[PDB]
Amino acid sequence: AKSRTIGIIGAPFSKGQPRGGVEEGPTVLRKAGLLEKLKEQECDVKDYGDLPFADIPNDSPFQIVKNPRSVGKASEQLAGKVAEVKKNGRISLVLGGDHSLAIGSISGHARVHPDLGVIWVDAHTDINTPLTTTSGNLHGQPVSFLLKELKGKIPDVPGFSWVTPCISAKDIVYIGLRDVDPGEHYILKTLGIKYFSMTEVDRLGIGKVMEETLSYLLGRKKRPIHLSFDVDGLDPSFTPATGTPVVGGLTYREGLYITEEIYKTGLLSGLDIMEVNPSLGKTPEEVTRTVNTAVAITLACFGLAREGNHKPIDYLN
Amino acid sequence: AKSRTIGIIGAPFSKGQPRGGVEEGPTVLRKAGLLEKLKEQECDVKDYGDLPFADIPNDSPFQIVKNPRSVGKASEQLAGKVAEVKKNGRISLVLGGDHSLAIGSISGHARVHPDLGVIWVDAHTDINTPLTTTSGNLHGQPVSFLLKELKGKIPDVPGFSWVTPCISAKDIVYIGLRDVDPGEHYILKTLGIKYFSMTEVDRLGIGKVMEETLSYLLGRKKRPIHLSFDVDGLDPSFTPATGTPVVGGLTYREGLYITEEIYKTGLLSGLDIMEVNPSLGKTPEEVTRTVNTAVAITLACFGLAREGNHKPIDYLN
Amino acid sequence: AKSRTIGIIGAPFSKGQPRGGVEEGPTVLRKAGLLEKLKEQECDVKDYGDLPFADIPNDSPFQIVKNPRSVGKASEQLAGKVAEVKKNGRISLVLGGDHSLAIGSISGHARVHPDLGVIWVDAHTDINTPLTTTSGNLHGQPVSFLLKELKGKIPDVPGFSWVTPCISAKDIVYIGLRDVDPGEHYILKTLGIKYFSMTEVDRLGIGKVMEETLSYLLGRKKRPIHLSFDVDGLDPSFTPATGTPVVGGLTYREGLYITEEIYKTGLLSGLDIMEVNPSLGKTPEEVTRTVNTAVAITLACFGLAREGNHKPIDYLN
Amino acid sequence: EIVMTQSPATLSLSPGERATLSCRASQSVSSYLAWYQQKPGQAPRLLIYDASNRATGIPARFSGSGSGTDFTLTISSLEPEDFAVYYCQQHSLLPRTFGGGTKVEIKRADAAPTVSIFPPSSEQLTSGGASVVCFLNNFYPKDINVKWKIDGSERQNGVLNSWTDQDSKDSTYSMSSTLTLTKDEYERHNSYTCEATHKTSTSPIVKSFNRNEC
Amino acid sequence: EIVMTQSPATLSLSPGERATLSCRASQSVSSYLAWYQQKPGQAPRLLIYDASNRATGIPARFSGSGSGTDFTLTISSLEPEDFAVYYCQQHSLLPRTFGGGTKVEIKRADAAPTVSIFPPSSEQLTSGGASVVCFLNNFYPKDINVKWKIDGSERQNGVLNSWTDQDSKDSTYSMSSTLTLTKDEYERHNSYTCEATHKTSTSPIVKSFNRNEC
Amino acid sequence: EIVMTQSPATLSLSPGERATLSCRASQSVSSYLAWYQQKPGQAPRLLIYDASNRATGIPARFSGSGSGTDFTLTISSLEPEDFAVYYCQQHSLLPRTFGGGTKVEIKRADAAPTVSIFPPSSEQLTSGGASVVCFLNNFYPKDINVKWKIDGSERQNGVLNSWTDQDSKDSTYSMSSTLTLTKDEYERHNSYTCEATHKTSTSPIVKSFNRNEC
Repeated sequence: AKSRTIGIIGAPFSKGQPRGGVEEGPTVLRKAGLLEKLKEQECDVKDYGDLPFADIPNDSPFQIVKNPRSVGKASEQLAGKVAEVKKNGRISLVLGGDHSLAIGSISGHARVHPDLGVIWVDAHTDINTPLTTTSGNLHGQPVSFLLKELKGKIPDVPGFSWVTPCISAKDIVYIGLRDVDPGEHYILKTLGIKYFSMTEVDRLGIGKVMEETLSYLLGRKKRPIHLSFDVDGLDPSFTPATGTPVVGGLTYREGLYITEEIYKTGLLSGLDIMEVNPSLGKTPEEVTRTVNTAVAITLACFGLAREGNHKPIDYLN
Repeated sequence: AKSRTIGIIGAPFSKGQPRGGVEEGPTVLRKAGLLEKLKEQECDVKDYGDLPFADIPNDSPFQIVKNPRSVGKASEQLAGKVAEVKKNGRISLVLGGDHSLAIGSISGHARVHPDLGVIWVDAHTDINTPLTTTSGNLHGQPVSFLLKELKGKIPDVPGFSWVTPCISAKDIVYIGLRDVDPGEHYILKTLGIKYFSMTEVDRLGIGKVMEETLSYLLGRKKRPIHLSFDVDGLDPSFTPATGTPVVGGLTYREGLYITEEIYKTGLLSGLDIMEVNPSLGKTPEEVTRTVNTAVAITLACFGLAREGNHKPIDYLN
Repeated sequence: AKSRTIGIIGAPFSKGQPRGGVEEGPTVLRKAGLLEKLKEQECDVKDYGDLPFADIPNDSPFQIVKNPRSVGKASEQLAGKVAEVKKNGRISLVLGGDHSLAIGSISGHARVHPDLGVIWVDAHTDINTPLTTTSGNLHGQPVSFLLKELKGKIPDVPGFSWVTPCISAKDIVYIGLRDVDPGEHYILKTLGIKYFSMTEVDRLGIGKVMEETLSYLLGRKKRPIHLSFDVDGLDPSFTPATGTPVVGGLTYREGLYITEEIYKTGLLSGLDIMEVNPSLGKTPEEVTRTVNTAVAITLACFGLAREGNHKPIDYLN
Repeated sequence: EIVMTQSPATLSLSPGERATLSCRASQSVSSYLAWYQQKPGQAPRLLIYDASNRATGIPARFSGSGSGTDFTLTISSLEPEDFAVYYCQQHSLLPRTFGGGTKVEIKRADAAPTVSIFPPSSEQLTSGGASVVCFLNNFYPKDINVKWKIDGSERQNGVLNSWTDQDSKDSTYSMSSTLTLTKDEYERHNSYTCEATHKTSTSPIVKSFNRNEC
Repeated sequence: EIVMTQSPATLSLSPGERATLSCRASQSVSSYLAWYQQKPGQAPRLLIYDASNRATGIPARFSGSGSGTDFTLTISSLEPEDFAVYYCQQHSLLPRTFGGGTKVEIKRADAAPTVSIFPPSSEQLTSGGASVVCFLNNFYPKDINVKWKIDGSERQNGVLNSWTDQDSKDSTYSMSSTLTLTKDEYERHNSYTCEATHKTSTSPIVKSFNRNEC
Repeated sequence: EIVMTQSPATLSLSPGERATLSCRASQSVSSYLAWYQQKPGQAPRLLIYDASNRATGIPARFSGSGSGTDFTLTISSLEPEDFAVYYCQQHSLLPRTFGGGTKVEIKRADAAPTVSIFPPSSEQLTSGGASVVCFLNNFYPKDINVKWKIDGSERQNGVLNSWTDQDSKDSTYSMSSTLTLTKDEYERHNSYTCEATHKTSTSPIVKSFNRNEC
């Protein structure tokens, strides 16, 4: 079909976030059988393999931003691979890794579709700049390299000379915000980005939130949707094996509802599954719940509705 | 009263489902004191005892359907007992066991009330036929022996010669579907059965779901409601000690709300509590949570609202 | 500011409830750094210290009400301290302890503001009288000493000669009722108190519940709101280390939404955090979840929205 | 976890005046603890439920006090049916420790033990064993050290003792000194001594016998 | 947790008639248990899946019955390739216990062991050890008690035994009596006896040798 | 769980040139590990935080490298205050193992131990004990095997050794050979030998004394 024509891109990258172990991001999501669980329903799954990320030895940090050149080279290599798999007319399923890859994962998507809209499901806004950060981790700064309105408030970070800001402030939607910096909230209220924090999700309910989200992005003109999904945006009772978990998150029901309503538009054109960290589960059962949750989110992005699916032939024979 | 006049029918039956241990269905639900917890509020509880289910030795299976004669004889014996307790003007509380008993538990109910409506709260549709199944377990095929529209797509399974299809496709409501077969979803969309899967429950909320359910069944004409409740339809964080748990289910709040809104119609006329399996809790605490959940669901079916209940006399004396 | 000008009053008191250990109520909530977590955002926090509660030796009980004189003297001392901190124009953050302190914590608040409205977030109504109780614990009877309509149905309990009934039946709102006595439900339906039990919270959703609550109290006239928050009203998966936990409670999301909507009125004028019991967690992790939940509830009462907060200066410098 | 300590470990008071006991807590239990009357071989009967108030069927004399760290139990009218081990129990902190034991004995003029010894039977020598038991009967108080010796060189790790409860009439005690040897170690030596030591005995009483003497 | 008990612990039946076995449950497994054919050194091959129905590649003769407490396994056409340990497995209760073992032997006229002994090598005396092994070859049935003695005074805690599987042709058994002593304890004594006892031996066969005799 | 291995287990380099160390990981820690300077009896001072960059108060000479499996620690300007055990710590994988220990000694021309022995005091014989300690003073390097003998027959399970840190001035070591015997085992034998063995000693130095000789 037009949708559920997946090109998987692994990206085992960890040098944005401190908790080392998300390098087993694509390894664990593939060994849980994401490919085989996609291949029952009509999914033309083509694995493009994990990317080879080199190890730059003299990775001298910025003022607070640390490992800048490795993240810049990793996102450039990823943006090249995403532009390759979107010239094949597929849906760029990227799965890492950490949110530092989403710079390339949205830039390479915007090399083909310049009018995309990002549904950034995350506990955090990830909209810190290299001037307003406190951690300096680049899993907290992917959005501020991508917004067109933040051109000029971004210093020339080494390794990010290729990054062209590709989306505007009114073309991105946050769902699930519950841990926002003061600098992040000031940027989020200055630019006027439509965000659905957990206050609005508790108020309106996930049905009204997804209805207003799809009306905000797709109400004016049908355009590609790039769901960039984080696994700490869901509640840590469902995904405890993530990098920066924040309690009081989206329930597993509500996450599956978000992905089902994105699928029923039929305009999904890129999926990002970041911050899966299998080395942080206190039991292997916690890792099992995290990975089964992320696999179920991806499968509900690509057609598996909870009400059931049937192939269009008669079964009473 | 007219409602909360309970006739309990135990049914310790297991030969529909593979996980042996649901034979301690009525034993554990009675030793948790369902009778005594009913007898505070005005409940004319009459225990009709567990049924004696014989062991047919030459239980030769069908093609895929396995143990057919034991399930057929068990449901015939149960339908006789349910018709007996509905000639006494009570509410046929049946509690097993597994969903394979619901064939008799709805057929014996329809021998007295031919115009009943089934609220089938389950994680699954249980609408597999003997031709479209994959497991062949008869806890996944009780509905397809009961629907009038599936007369002709059902082979003469041995032991089920007595089964007359008793309800129609527009008189049954599913609440909580999140694991549906392709054959089950094809039957569910061909017959046009009004179903509320977890997509619609996440969208509308359980208030709008129960309002549309009671308007769908009781909006045209007041008629007996037969809530056939499964304990895997609730989320496995609340009932982990069940047969086939599927994650992302109805919360304990939402299950109690369903049963309270069924009670406030005053038209409940049969309750089924199936698939309780005390031998599958990894701790006894898991079994304790499962059985306390199922007991609280039954008590909220028979009058125990969470807002509180008082006997109609003055208490300030 | 007018709001988030906190005067903390500790109250390590336990002689209303049986489970001894809530005397480490203010000790554990302060050693988790409630003061320091308030002092980032603009909170003029002034610690008024724990109160010295004497030990009356001849604490002869009533008929069923037990330890009456200790609770009466404790609430008189607390009401004096709350009237002191409300003459300083602060918000009387009281944190115990148990609900038996809320007699003084609302009476001393009503010595300054006679027209307050109590949002009583609790699993229970706590509206038992000394004549209609069964436990006789005074953590189940704070409301019935405070209501003006129950003057005459209250015997002269020793130690409570000072208690003047201060609020009316139509100026108190219950949110989260799921364990109500028959005497409590009879009083709750006779007086006509607007209550939002878990049936109505599951029906309307917490957005509609908080909207109707603030329209019920603040719709006629702007007046001080005294949120008296219990930690068993939240679900025991989030606060297991409480005195009388009742399953199926408000989620942590919904509790934070209640406190955020109380803050955005800007009319919060007293907060009570009762029934925190750190000696009942089966693990120290359970105590850690309970205390982090109660601290997050208090912080969201005093300005910490989940969408984020920024100081009103430019951060892009 | 609160250790509950009782200051009279043992107690011996004649039927008569007050016998006030002690139960000290390690924290502030704050008038929430109890008292018990475990007779030997019985269920622990409840005395006091929360530091006072004389729980439901207590005769006239078992009042106590507290509030809130070191508690008392007064036995004002001693009544010699009450000779039992008393336990204090904290309840309003988990886990729920008890006291230690407050064995109220009988107080008489100190009795001398009848230090008597017996050889093993010749029936036991036909089995291959040798159990030499020195019986000490009718003594008060309890404390007796008994020393067994290999013809004068002391014995260890075979000595067993069985103390009685205090007798109803003479208020004394009784004790076996169960020493079990082999058939071979029996036949090696003759003089098997029972060096007993009681407070009434100014000298350590040594009761002995030779092998095949009687 | 259900203990599954098998009533024939061992079994010896000649190639021929029926060899009906037993598997008793401690509860009602109710026609949900299985049967297996673990040959020695192999994977346990499945015989019967749920109390009957002859699972998928069984030749002609391994029918069983049950439903639901004490089950049977009939070997109607015995077929001497089937000499293996059989296991019954309950499945529809957790945890999933098996049976005990049903070692179907070969049934012949009882063979006498060739009780033969060997000294340690002089090579082993140059190492500091002494391994005295008495080999018992070609006996049936299995049960032999072997007694080692220090010139007539019995030996313990150095005796090791290695039993064979039953042989294909003569259907007998073989056994070493591996006794290991030191170099010093070897040179202290001479007559090293192998007191063997088989059902064919009316007297206990004692095979011995002196030190440095051969 | 990643085992962190250090290839120089010990190290002895004179104050002078480079002393490059090793820390090999069992996985790819990937430029996320650290270095430490635990002096004896001190807190482990931080050297390098993430494979380089010289953490905040290091003088001039403790650069390192890595990225990402086998790492180095260069001591280019050795500076003899730096004689301490060095530890490498992985951090970006849990649980957080350290290295093994990299005891940088002092490198001089190998010193002979002064093998000296002492009897127990007569004061100790009035207590019932016998502690025979052979003191070996001022040796380099560490490795000495000391053998105690019962008049020529070796002693076990009573020998205790106390090694020093390397001395500041002569860069040598010192060692007691604490052998404790009873009063009875003391009086049974006379010649109490201290068979010491150092690399400077071509023959094993045996220091002895007779009982009541001095």
